[PDB]
Amino acid sequence: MSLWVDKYRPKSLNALSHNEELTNFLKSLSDQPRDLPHLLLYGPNGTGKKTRCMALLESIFGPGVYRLKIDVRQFVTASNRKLELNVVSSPYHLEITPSDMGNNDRIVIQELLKEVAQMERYKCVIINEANSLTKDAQAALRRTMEKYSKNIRLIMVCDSMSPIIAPIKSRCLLIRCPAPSDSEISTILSDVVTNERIQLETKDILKRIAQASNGNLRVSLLMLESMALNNELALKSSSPIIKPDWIIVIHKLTRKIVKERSVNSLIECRAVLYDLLAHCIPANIILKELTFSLLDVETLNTTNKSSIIEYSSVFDERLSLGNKAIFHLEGFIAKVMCCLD
Amino acid sequence: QQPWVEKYRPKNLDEVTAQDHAVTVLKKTLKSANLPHMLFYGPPGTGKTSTILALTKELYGPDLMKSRILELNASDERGISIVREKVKNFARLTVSKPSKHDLENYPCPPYKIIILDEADSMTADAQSALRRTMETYSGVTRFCLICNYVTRIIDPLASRCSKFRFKALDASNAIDRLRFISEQENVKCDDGVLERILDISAGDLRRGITLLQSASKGAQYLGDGKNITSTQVEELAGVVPHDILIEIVEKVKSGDFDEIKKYVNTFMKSGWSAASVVNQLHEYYITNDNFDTNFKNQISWLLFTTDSRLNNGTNEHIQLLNLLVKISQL
Amino acid sequence: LQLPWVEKYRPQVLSDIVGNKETIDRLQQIAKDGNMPHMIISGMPGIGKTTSVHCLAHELLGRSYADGVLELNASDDRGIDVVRNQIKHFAQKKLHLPPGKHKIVILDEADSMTAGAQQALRRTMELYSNSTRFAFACNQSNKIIEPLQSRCAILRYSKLSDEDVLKRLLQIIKLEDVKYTNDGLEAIIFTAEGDMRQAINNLQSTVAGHGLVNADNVFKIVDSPHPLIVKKMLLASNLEDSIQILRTDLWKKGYSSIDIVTTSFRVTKNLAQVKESVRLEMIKEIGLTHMRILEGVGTYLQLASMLAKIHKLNNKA
Amino acid sequence: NKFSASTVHLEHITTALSCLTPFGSKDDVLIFIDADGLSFVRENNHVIKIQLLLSRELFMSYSYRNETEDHMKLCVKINHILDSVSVMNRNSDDIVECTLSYDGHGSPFVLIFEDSFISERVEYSTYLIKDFDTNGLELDRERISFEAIIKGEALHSALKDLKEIGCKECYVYAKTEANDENVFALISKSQLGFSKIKLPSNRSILEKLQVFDGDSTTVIDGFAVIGFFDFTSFDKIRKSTKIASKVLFRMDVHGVLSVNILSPGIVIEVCMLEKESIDEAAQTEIELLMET
Amino acid sequence: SKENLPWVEKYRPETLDEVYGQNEVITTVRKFVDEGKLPHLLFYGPPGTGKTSTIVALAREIYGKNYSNMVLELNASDDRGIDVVRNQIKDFASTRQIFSKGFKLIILDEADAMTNAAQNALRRVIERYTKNTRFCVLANYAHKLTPALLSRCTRFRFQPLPQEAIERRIANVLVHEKLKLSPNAEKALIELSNGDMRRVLNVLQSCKATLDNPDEDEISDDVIYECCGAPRPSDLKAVLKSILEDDWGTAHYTLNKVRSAKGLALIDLIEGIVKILEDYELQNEETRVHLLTKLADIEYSISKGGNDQIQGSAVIGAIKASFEN
Amino acid sequence: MKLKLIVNGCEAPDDYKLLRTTINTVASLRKTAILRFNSERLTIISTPKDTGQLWCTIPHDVFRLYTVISARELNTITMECNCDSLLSVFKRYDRVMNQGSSSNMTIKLQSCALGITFEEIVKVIMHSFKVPVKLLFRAQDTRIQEPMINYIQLMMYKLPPISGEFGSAFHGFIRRVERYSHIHLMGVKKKDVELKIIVNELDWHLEICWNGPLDSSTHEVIIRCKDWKVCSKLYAAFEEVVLAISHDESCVFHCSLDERGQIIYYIAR
Ligand SMILES: Nc1ncnc2c1ncn2[C@@H]1O[C@H](COP(=O)(O)OP(=O)(O)OP(O)(O)=S)[C@@H](O)[C@H]1O
Ligand SMILES: Nc1ncnc2c1ncn2[C@@H]1O[C@H](COP(=O)(O)OP(=O)(O)OP(O)(O)=S)[C@@H](O)[C@H]1O
Ligand SMILES: Nc1ncnc2c1ncn2[C@@H]1O[C@H](COP(=O)(O)OP(=O)(O)OP(O)(O)=S)[C@@H](O)[C@H]1O
Ligand SMILES: Nc1ncnc2c1ncn2[C@@H]1O[C@H](COP(=O)(O)OP(=O)(O)O)[C@@H](O)[C@H]1O
Ligand SMILES: [Mg+2]
Ligand SMILES: [Mg+2]
Ligand SMILES: [Mg+2]
Repeated sequence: MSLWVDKYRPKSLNALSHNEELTNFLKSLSDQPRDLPHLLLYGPNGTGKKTRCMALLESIFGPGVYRLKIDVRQFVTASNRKLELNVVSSPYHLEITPSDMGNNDRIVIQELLKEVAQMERYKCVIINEANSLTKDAQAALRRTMEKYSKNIRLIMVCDSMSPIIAPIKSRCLLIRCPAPSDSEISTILSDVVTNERIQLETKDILKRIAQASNGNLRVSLLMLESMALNNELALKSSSPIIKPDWIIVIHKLTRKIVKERSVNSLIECRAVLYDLLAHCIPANIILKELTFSLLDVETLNTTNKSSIIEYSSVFDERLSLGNKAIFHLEGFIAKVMCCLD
Repeated sequence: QQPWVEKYRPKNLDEVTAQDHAVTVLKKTLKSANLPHMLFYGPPGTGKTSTILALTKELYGPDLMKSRILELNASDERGISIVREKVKNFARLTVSKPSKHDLENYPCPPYKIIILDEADSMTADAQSALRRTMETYSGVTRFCLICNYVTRIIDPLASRCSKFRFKALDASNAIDRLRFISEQENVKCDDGVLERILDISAGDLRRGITLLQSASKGAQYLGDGKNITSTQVEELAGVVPHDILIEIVEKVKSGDFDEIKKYVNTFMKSGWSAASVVNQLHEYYITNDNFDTNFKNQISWLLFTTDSRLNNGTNEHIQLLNLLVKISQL
Repeated sequence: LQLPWVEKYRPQVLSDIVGNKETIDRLQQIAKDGNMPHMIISGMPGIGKTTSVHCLAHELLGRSYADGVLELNASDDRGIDVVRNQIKHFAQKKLHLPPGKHKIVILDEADSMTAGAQQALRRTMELYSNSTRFAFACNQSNKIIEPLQSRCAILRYSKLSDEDVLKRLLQIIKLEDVKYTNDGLEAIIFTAEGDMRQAINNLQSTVAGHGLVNADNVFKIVDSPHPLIVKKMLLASNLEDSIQILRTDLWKKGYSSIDIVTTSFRVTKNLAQVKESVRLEMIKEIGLTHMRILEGVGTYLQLASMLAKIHKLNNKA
Repeated sequence: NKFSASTVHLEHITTALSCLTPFGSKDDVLIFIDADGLSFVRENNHVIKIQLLLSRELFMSYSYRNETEDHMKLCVKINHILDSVSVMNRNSDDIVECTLSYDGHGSPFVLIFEDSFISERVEYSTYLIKDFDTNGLELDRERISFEAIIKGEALHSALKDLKEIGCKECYVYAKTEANDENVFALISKSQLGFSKIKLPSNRSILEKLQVFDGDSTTVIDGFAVIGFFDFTSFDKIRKSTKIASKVLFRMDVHGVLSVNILSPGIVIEVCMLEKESIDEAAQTEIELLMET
Repeated sequence: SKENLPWVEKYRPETLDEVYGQNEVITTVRKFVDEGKLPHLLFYGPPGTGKTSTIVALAREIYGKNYSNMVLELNASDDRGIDVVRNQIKDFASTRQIFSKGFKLIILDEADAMTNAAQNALRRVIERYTKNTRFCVLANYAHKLTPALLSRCTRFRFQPLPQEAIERRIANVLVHEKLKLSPNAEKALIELSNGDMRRVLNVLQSCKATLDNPDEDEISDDVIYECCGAPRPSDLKAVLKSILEDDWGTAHYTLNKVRSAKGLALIDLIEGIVKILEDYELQNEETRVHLLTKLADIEYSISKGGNDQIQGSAVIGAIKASFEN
Repeated sequence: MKLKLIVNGCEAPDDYKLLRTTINTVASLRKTAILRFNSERLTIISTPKDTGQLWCTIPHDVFRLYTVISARELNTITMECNCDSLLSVFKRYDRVMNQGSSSNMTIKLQSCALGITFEEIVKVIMHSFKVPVKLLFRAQDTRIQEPMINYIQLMMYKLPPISGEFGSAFHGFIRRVERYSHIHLMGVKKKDVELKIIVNELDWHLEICWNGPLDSSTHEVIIRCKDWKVCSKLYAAFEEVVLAISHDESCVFHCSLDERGQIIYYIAR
């Protein structure tokens, strides 16, 4: 098929190449599915928490977990505004699509969790990216898992679980999924290239891919895919590690900020920021990447770096409550220019 | 069967372990019919829902659950009009007629109880509309408000409803309860596992019960017959090891930005929650007696600011890096 | 059945109305001439706008105004269709009016009337302005759409001076034959702040609750206005004096925190002695305290922190 | 069951309850249960009160088992009761039986219907928390301004014409004549102008009309009584007089109006509240224009 | 009717003489109704002052048997829109008398939640129909009311209940049910009242259930402080002394021991510290500014939630650092 | 694109043909309806996506001179037209039931318009009405909008057309529910069976129990919306008997059988 992300995906629970402590812990959890409480997974993005959830479902239910079952449901909010959600269905479990807007998120969650509950074995619900809720959907999930804790199980995967409210963190078991080290990523890549028998003279490129993706399985696999198809399935030690337009644009913006510090530079930074933000993206990761790229400049000293990180934290706090993002982004950029100049 | 959180949920008023005052007030109310409006508040997972359910079970009974009890939550629509009409309709219904069996067995009060959970997330207009319904219709009905945020409830509601604070379930407040649960479920602890679980838990018993259940499941799966140690519950609780915290403190002590940033990145790629790291760093810094007063005050202020930032739904990596940089430069 | 002084002693002719000599003289002149075009009357409430309009209509028409006009106020269904139909019928039905007289459409509290009704009124004027004229009684002219005001002569009523309110108070006192004290009258004027209706209500309350009108009785029944107290609080030099004033004037008197914040914001908007930077800093602090109050924290500590931060930004170390 | 009432002819109950439908947002009826019978009273904004009385002889199984002061109350909805009895009693020779039950206090209002081996049981929970009791827009008969007895058909035509034309404000005129030329009409003012619905003066359908001097015994001729009534109050009695035989009009000097509807037959009593004051001095021109 | 209701709705005044504290307002209203003139009374004040109880008692005293018909009660419980004020209020305030020529009273309880258009319609109603009907407006926030309405309504300020009114009501409650209360507990209840009758009644109802024997015993400071959970003044003084003389170790240990001995809350400790520090003499004003700002920030953070140990150490550090000036 | 057929008066199929009009009022009130003309005697029409499913077949074999042909390759052709204009042709044809048998109903598919020919006589009057829109859809939408769905078990056989009071009871449910403005059903396998409908509200407790009706696992509790008011109108079916099936606690069907064709309605949870 198309990508290594979904093709050579670990099917069975015994086919995990990562650390065995988490696998043993979830095997202990899956030993008695009747006594299994509500579960919450937190860790770095791209670690593969959904893979652990699918493996746990395989251990509890059995074969047939992966079923397409594309379904479309209609939901009505207050006044009159039709909403559409391409929620994915499956036997014995269902996954929630968080693609809906945060403001009108109560109706879909309430209706679909009531539909999965009914009155009646149990059916499990997987809710990815639970941090996007405005605490109203969080309260809805809290009440649903409190009152109907007889036939429903919630298994949520998320990264940077701080916005998740305290009551939910108390009622759900905390699963930690640390990102694999460079050795495990290199072993996985070696297994892949042995499976397809592609050309490979030096293993240093595998370590470069492993360490350049910051411990992300999907990013490393896709980076391997990009260079393999562009080199006629023949990796070379002299082949540079390519990066998306995202990192190139971020680095160019950082270089422009460091070099040129002026109002004209500020409005070109505004144009670049608008061009980036035109692709339906959150600004927290953009601010984090800009801060990390600014701290990577060798010409800066410790005082400028300290000021940059302090104002980055302050403007991230401002963005946490702010409705817009361009205000805080431009404020952080202007503060960085003021500090550098 | 059932998870230990719901399997061991109290069903009687005397099954509580720490909230003595509210429970004994309700018990002395059981022989009377002058129950006032109650405002239950406190830390999460202190058993306010369990307490109100036990009180309702002692008062009315399963026959009168479906006739004299209305519960409104966030699971359905909670608009101004819907809440207004529903509360006006239910708070106007006449006194129900219990059977002779109910009167013979349980003391049936002549009033009805309306329970409104998570009242903190209710709009001010709804509370203003419900003020007069609570006041002038209270002859044969009562309202119970349960919320973990007192400030989210406006001043007039805090006056009509009796304020029943729920104490934080500390170590000694739940040692006996965890011991009873361990004996009932055959869970073995060596010296201080239960005390360690309550120390880890933020003043609640539900998280501790879940942690104990996870530890018991792990011990049963291991099958070697040994007892649970403090290291196991610390690992399953997300507690940072002491050696790694010592390494963090040592790297912060050195005044270099590059090594600190690299180690912060290496720590964040492990996916550890920053709140636990902040708490462990704070308790280590206060516990240590090698620092003077000004440094302790400054680091306490920075830790409080970082905790507020983290609780405000911000990024853990940036906040922890900023906190460690600020600490290193003191 | 004792009718209250606000309704019992309301003026019936334009002669008894005081406060704006030029405007009353203009109204008398335009009534004597009779050529009264459309107009909009706006001002702060309690200055004598709608009663002036009613008196002008009275002494301009008489029996014709009493029997054959259609006066609409805010206590009616002010929908687009029904108002359109009603004014359309009222534009018709002409009588044997004098050549220098025209029908008057009294419009009381038109600030809350929908824009479609304003457009319907525009069409009604442009179609039958020859037979009838429109009179507008409102608080501010901003709520009236732009095209309506182009067809009318806007008249603005200034705030009543102390002399006119004092003269009206003496006339009402002579009519009622009640003892008074100059200190009590000065206190009544100070509490009214140019509000005639508030002054009448305060004087009536003093007379009916204590008898002789005195400064002590007025201060007992009603305290000083909160804008003055807040203005004195914001201009205090020492923080301890400001804290004591705040406590003993609003916390011990039963004043809500959100009302205190709103009054502080209103005072800071209209303050003039402070610099622009100080004014904007105080506005920012007031807004921060307001959002803290709205989010739930409504304790005295927030007000104390606001006062402390205001004093800190005023002193600037 | 502490209450029993069996009804076969549900058409009479259907048309009786249909007289209370013009009330907007119909609810909160204070049904009275007594040995004399069942009386339904409904008030809207404490300005108009209507009482509908059902006699004991109307029900063939009236028992009223009680050991109290014979004054018991319950509050339920109108729209539930109004649509409860109208749905059945269809086809021919169905002899539908309606059963009323109420277990004293705190029990739902039980309605049982039987129609060709088909059984229903409808329960209405009562609202008896803040029943203020007392109430009543009654009046004393010692100071009745005037009394009038008119046919239902004559008044129904006047009210029907009064509604569709509009006439948000209506006037009631009463005037006697020594030559037995009594004058009584329902005139009103609207956007159309002046409407004069002059009721007939002959004895064919106007049984009696006399004007008192505030003593209810001293009849006086040539005096005029002017009543200023809201249109909303008149719209409620329009359908009540649609099916009626005789309509009785009685008002006092205090301004309240009592309307008795006769249709043994049942009696419907409607009480109304006069408006504040006559617009301008229209009481002068009402006498002047009608006399012309 | 009695012995079946909460203590809040058990001692509600029924006559004008049963309302304490606002003696001037009661006397002025009594003079108003003795003369026979109601100047559109408007009641403003904090909750628990007794505005609605006073106005209901006054209406009962004026009317008697006419309360059911001629008196109209309005609130936020029922719908109050533009149509409601346009139709129901206009219809009610347009009728004549029935048995007595007394005025018509309409009770606008918690009227601050009405819309601006509804408020404008309401004030055009009060101006037009004032010759027979006088409205009464009850609200707690004057900023939500249209300023034109305040001009047409006689504003009366409801001050917080003084010490003598609270003591008189406490004595009346004790005499009715034959309950003994210690003077120290009386002073504690005076301090905790903060001018609120509902709070006093609610805590008095719960303290009755706290005692094992309802009679033949008294209520001391320990029972009062255990019932509601408020910190003892001695505990607050000890905490402040430990913070002042001990820097972090034994001070933090003492704070933790105090908080864990009974289950004290951080918020109530914060009001205790600010109450015992308001009378302190600090002639620098920078310590005062720092204390107020940092304590307000900590209270806001606690209201938003967080770690109890972190916030307690923040309070300790703020108090120690501010006093260093 | 030749879609030409003739509809003529008769004795038996007119009641089946006049039964089509009742939905047309509802279908016009709804969004629209789809059509699929196949072969010479099979065509399926339903309401596209509430949950309005009205799979119903009509035996066009008895119809005279009917032929379907289109450029849709396979035997199934997507067809859709607005049902509001269908009322006009049926209502006006219903007024001429007094006289006129040779008028017929000539329909011609031309491109968008469907001319309808009338030959009513009062000296003859010719009427030529045209259907406004016959717009088709995507060929792939035919598979995703398949209306053929049926279930088994828990068969309630309705009361045979001997007593007319059974239909009036269902017609009573039509008028009452419109006047108030959830519905619960019961099912039992104990022999004739009994039908029970119960409505639960805050203060409205309606329950109807049938003592001795002639209609024919257990405890099939189900909670559904008020969309069943349509299905009661389909029960009339004076020519034949109607079937009803309800099970699985989530879905219910109303199998209306008349002549060869059958009509079913689907209700979701
Ligand atoms: N006093 C107690 N004794 C024993 N178990 C308790 C006690 N209080 C709470 N629990 C346990 O806590 C759980 C019930 O707590 P909940 O009532 O659901 O939490 P909570 O009080 O609703 O907190 P919220 O609603 O999130 S603020 C059960 O597992 C109980 O066993
Ligand atoms: N110049 C004046 N002389 C005497 N009485 C006055 C004067 N102006 C106002 N009043 C009194 O004010 C009361 C009502 O005045 P209004 O005209 O209704 O107030 P207003 O200025 O129109 O403000 P609004 O918009 O109507 S609330 C009556 O009792 C009048 O007697
Ligand atoms: N002066 C008083 N004397 C005696 N009891 C009082 C007094 N003021 C209040 N109370 C009691 O407090 C209870 C509640 O106060 P209410 O008068 O009903 O409401 P309120 O004080 O007006 O505050 P709001 O504005 O309605 S929230 C009353 O039922 C009385 O029992
Ligand atoms: N134990 C494992 N061994 C090999 N690959 C793994 C393992 N766990 C996860 N992966 C890889 O992770 C990818 C899926 O990651 P995903 O679940 O999308 O991460 P996240 O849950 O953070 O979004 C798969 O393509 C799979 O190859
Ligand atoms: Mg709960
Ligand atoms: Mg005016
Ligand atoms: Mg009140």
